[PDB]
Amino acid sequence: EAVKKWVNKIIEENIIAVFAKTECPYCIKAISILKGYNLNSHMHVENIEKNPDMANIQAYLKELTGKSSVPRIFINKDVVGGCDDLVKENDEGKLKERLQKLGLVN
Repeated sequence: EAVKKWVNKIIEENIIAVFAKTECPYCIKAISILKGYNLNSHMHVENIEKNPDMANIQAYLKELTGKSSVPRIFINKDVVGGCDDLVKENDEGKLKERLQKLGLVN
C-alpha cells in the first residue's frame, strides 16, 4: 500500500517522471534526452536502487508498464516505457507531439 502510494505521488505530481538506478547508462541517456527538450522544471528523477523497497517499486512499475527494469518513464501519467521506447518516440515525432500538447515545447 505504502509503496504504491509513494510511486503514485511521484508520477502524479511530476509531469515527467523517471525511475532510475545508480550508474545506469540508459537512465542517463533517457534523462539527457528529456532535459534536451528543456523539461527540467517538470521532471523528477527517482533513484529506486537507493531505496530499501527497490524490489517492491520495480514490481509495481512492472504492474503499471509491463517491465520491471529502469529507466521507467511516464509523461503526465501515461507510460512511455524505457529509454528505447523514448528513442523511438523521439525519432518518430511522437515525443514532440506529447510535449506540445502539454505546453512544454512550442
